[PDB]
Amino acid sequence: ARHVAWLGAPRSLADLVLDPPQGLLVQSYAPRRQKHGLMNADGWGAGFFDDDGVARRWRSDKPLWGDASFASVAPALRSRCVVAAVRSATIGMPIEPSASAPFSDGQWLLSHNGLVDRGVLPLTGAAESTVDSAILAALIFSRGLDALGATIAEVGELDPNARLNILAANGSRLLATTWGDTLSVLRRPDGVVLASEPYDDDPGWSDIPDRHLVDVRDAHVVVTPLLEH
Amino acid sequence: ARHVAWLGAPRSLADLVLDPPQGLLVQSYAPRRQKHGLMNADGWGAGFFDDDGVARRWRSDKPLWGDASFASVAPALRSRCVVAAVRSATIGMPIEPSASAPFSDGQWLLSHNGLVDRGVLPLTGAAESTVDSAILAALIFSRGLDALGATIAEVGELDPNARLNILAANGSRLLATTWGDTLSVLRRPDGVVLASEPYDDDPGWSDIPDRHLVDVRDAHVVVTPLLE
Amino acid sequence: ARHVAWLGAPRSLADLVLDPPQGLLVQSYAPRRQKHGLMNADGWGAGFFDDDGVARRWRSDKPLWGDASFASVAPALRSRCVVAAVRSATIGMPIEPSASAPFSDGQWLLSHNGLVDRGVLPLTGAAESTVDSAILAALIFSRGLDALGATIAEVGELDPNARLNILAANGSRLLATTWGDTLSVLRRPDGVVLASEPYDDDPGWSDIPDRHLVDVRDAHVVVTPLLEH
Amino acid sequence: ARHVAWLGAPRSLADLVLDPPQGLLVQSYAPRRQKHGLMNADGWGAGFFDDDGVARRWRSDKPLWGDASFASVAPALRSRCVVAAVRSATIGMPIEPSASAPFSDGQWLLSHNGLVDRGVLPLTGAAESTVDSAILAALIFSRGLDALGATIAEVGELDPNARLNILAANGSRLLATTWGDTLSVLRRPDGVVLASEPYDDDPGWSDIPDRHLVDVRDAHVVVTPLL
Ligand SMILES: C[N+](C)(C)[C@@H](Cc1c[nH]c([S@@](=O)C[C@H](NC(=O)CC[C@H]([NH3+])C(=O)O)C(=O)O)n1)C(=O)O
Ligand SMILES: C[N+](C)(C)[C@@H](Cc1c[nH]c([S@@](=O)C[C@H](NC(=O)CC[C@H]([NH3+])C(=O)O)C(=O)O)n1)C(=O)O
Ligand SMILES: C[N+](C)(C)[C@@H](Cc1c[nH]c([S@@](=O)C[C@H](NC(=O)CC[C@H]([NH3+])C(=O)O)C(=O)O)n1)C(=O)O
Ligand SMILES: C[N+](C)(C)[C@@H](Cc1c[nH]c([S@@](=O)C[C@H](NC(=O)CC[C@H]([NH3+])C(=O)O)C(=O)O)n1)C(=O)O
Repeated sequence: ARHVAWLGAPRSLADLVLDPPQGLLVQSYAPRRQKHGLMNADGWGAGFFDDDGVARRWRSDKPLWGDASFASVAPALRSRCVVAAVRSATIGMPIEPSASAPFSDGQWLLSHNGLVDRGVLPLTGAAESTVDSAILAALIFSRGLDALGATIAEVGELDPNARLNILAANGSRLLATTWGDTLSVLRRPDGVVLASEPYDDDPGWSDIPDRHLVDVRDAHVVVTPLLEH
Repeated sequence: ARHVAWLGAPRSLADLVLDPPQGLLVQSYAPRRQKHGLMNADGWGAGFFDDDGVARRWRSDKPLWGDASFASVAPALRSRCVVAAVRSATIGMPIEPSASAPFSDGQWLLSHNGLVDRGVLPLTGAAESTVDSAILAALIFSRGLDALGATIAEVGELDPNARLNILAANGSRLLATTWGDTLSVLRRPDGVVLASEPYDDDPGWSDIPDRHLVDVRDAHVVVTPLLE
Repeated sequence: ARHVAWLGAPRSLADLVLDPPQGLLVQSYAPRRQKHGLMNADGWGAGFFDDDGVARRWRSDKPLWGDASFASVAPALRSRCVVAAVRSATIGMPIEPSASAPFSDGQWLLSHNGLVDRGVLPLTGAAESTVDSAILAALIFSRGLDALGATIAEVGELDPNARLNILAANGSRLLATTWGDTLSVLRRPDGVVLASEPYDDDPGWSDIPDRHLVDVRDAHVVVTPLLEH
Repeated sequence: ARHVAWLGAPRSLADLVLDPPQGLLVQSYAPRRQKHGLMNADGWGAGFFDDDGVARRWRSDKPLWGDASFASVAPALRSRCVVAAVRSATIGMPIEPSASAPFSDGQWLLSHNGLVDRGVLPLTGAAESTVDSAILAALIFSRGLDALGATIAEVGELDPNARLNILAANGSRLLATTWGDTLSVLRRPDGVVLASEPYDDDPGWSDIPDRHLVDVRDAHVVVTPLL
């Protein structure tokens, strides 16, 4: 999987996801910094907050590059806060829009890049899908996003093989973790991007070190360490 | 099929298509004035013009009522000019979003409710799909929407069993034909609705007689007969 | 929802599902004895057991009537034991093949016609989907099909508003419950059909009364009541 | 696109398409001999002839690798004659099962790997989709498969940039053309495979030269240049 998020002045979904020369559209078939999986063709999702702060989501189980509707409509959807993703799944896992990030609890949008043993996670009746990312999202939402660092550090200890890159947003804040996969940040005059990988060659891109939490709010960017055992 | 169009002040796709008590969402499974087909569950589409006049379209091969993405996003999509439809197809016909109205030539959005023998229509290399409505749309676009009434009269004489209800828009105009199926008009304070059937029980709804052309601009509604 | 099952000498999926004049194909848009939902256009599924006893499944999130692939291929798929369904879901529920019956635990195929409050069911890590029927299937599989009648009575007391029509098969047995919806049986010389409603007007169809269990094995059809509350 | 065909003793769709270590399933995300397109994730199809000679088809607009239904059912579908394909399309082209090979006229199954300018082909009302492969399939069916070589030779001159790899079958015959893309043949004891590329490293695989017709029946493989 690859994901991208925006917090700042209104930006179109197309401008963030489709239009950049190495953005999510390109990453669906030719990602640059992806160690696990060749591509991200098992679905996609784009979530945003409208003027009234309502979380809205377009999700699909198809390759992003072939979605003519999104290509047509995305330029007309603008938001101060966006989380989008393209999905990669091991052969045999369920293909369904409910399994594509971003997940939502109504307040937060959330994407997971990685893998986790569902056996170490609590059972839940609140997940959007059966896929590991949805079970993990349910746990994260249950604990609260203010506790994201704790949740990820804990799950990372329960499953030493897990990769736990989270990217989340609530309309006025971004949260992310690096735990076994990539993330970069771009600070623009008008807002902040977090992305699995840079969507162009802007010299402003900087890479987030592994095992960190990123917290973006009030024009501040915090990159702070997570607990390791 | 059932379709609906809006021309007026900015209106959300949800407000036009999903929210009314008997609007297109409800018509996908329980239409009230549909003589042909039980439902409209073979796909859907919603086209609109953005602030720069660009025609944009969301189309699907699935039942409208089940599309969680559209239900979530439609309230955030607002436009002065919308054409939307829900598709019904006889069993065996191809199911694919390219076959769902509205069709487009970049300037005009167009929906067809009815049936026409592709055998009487010209062959084309410009259709979006193989289905009869797409072949008919290609013809209509080729003749130009200013000739819509004449084109429909022509096709109607070529295929006396054809039903040829067209609903089209270019961002500042609506055009529609009645030819064998239903159409109604609602004049609101802020714009005009044209629809296969009323989306509620507003007393302002009036029915368009069969074999007529409807022309809407700047909330002016002109209804004229088609050629005999 | 409507479902149908077969146990006997081999019959093709088309023969059971598509070809009868009032079979599952027709029921996807024009059911005859369906009190809840106008139609069954939210997906479909056909499960069968092959010659080696392996459970195989074709599932979809599309209306059965439009599925050109199934219409083409179904006549070539023959089995001694079949469970098939067409899905109907209330607006807003997840549309995905994993949510379409039949569900499977590898030994049993299972379809549910009705609805149940997921809040009264146990949490599980074994569900195929988040839909209520999948959570219910997980419970049924966990309790064992030999306890089906008792499990359904129990759930029926936990949720007095639930409808709990189950149809299940393991290659050599059918099991079914009536709990708020319809079921009929047809005894042919070559096997037994159980179905939500008759797929034709054969006078041989018999209706199963509500709140009963049906057990088909060794060419015997045994119908028994369920527990009192 | 990549395609594969079988003519011989009954073989399951899974055995031909899913199970080989470098078969169509793998080619959907990691083809080995494909110059055009990185993958074949824009749909798939598997056509076969049943015991009574009826042509049947399963087609999809999704990536082959993710189709749980096909993975489950394919081992139970056996046939003496199969044509299957995975589709690749440039970004923006219609995604729809009607556009996925194999196409059919009821007698013949047909797959096209390549590209052709629809502008040089006759208009048609008989195509299954609007995509160039479907327009070409319509022309080929119209002319008749007994004329496949002549039709492909003609279209290849009408459009000197066209790539026109056809793989077709009627239950008792395979026909194929090489015209700008790859094709290999494997002769097994129980039948013949034709494929865009070898599905394993069997030493029996041999490559068909470009601009040739391949005609398979009665376990004879006749390879001739196109006239
Ligand atoms: C289907 N295929 C195209 C072959 C995929 C197969 C694949 C293998 N590994 C991957 S990874 O990108 C996904 C992997 N995690 C998972 O598969 C678990 C499911 C994932 N959380 C999900 O959202 O489905 C990871 O991020 O480590 N994809 C590809 O190569 O992209
Ligand atoms: C698939 N099914 C649910 C059984 C349908 C079958 C059906 C029969 N007739 C209809 S009508 O709404 C469509 C009919 N026209 C066509 O089928 C030609 C194709 C149509 N123009 C289209 O856009 O696909 C018409 O408008 O007179 N649907 C239904 O009952 O709605
Ligand atoms: C979407 N729509 C076409 C409007 C449907 C809406 C509807 C209302 N009630 C029904 S019923 O067939 C389903 C209802 N149960 C549910 O919706 C729970 C989910 C169901 N178990 C499932 O498999 O999704 C029941 O069986 O009592 N469908 C229809 O009328 O068929
Ligand atoms: C969508 N994407 C994943 C980026 C594709 C883009 C792509 C570029 N070129 C190709 S090729 O495999 C298809 C190309 N022909 C066409 O695109 C015409 C349409 C094709 N006949 C079809 O059946 O759709 C060819 O065979 O030379 N795919 C990929 O890289 O596989």
